[PDB]
Amino acid sequence: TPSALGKLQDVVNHNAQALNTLVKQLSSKFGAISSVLNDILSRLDPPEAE
Amino acid sequence: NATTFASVYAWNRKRISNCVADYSVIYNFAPFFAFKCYGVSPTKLNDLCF
Ligand SMILES: *[C@@H]1O[C@H](CO)[C@@H](O)[C@H](O)[C@H]1NC(C)=O
Repeated sequence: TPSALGKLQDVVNHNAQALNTLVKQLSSKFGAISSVLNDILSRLDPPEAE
Repeated sequence: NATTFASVYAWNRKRISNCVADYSVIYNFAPFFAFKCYGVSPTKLNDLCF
C-alpha cells in the first residue's frame, strides 16, 4: 500500500525543501547588481560596493 | 582615434570580442569632460572580464 509511511517522508521532504530554499535564496540578488560578493568587491570600489 | 564620427540619431555600433581589453590606452587621449562609470569602477577595469 502506498503512502503508508507518508508522515516521516513529509518531515524529511520538508527539511530537504527548507534546505533547498535556503541555498537557493543565496543566488537571489536582492536589488544588488550581482549575487556574488566576489563579483561586487572586485568590480566596485568599497564606498560604492558597500 | 576615428576621424569621422556618426551623428547621435545614427550612432555607430562596434563589437569588441576575442581581444585583450587593455583600458590603459583610453587615458592616452585628451582630458575627458565626463568619465562617469556605472556598475563598474574606472580603476579596476583592467582586471575585469566582460
Ligand atoms: C589620433 O589620430 C591622429 C590623426 O591620425 C594622430 O595624429 C594621433 O596621434 C592619434 N592619437 C592617438 C592617441 O593615437
